[PDB]
Amino acid sequence: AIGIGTLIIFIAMVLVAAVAAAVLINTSGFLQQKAMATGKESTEQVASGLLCS
Amino acid sequence: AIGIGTLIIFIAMVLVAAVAAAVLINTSGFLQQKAMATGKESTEQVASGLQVIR
Repeated sequence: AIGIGTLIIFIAMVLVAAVAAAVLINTSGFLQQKAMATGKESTEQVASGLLCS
Repeated sequence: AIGIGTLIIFIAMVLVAAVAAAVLINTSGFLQQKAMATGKESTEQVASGLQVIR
């Protein structure tokens, strides 16, 4: 009797961990974009300019 | 299930990192004005004066 249930709830544990992992993976992706963008943009700003002759 | 907590603590971690970032942005603002003014003022001081002709 006991065995049956153990299997079923095991399935849920798997799926719930999977769903949580998805958040972390995705979010890391979402941040990767903006992280890079900010650095490149900021550098180009500080480095560039014009000078009156 | 372990996943549940992992989610919840992430929410916290983000929020704390936000607050930490904020103080630097704010402080940089405060310092900006104070610095700029100090330079301007000091410059005008050295540059200016009067001379007795006769």
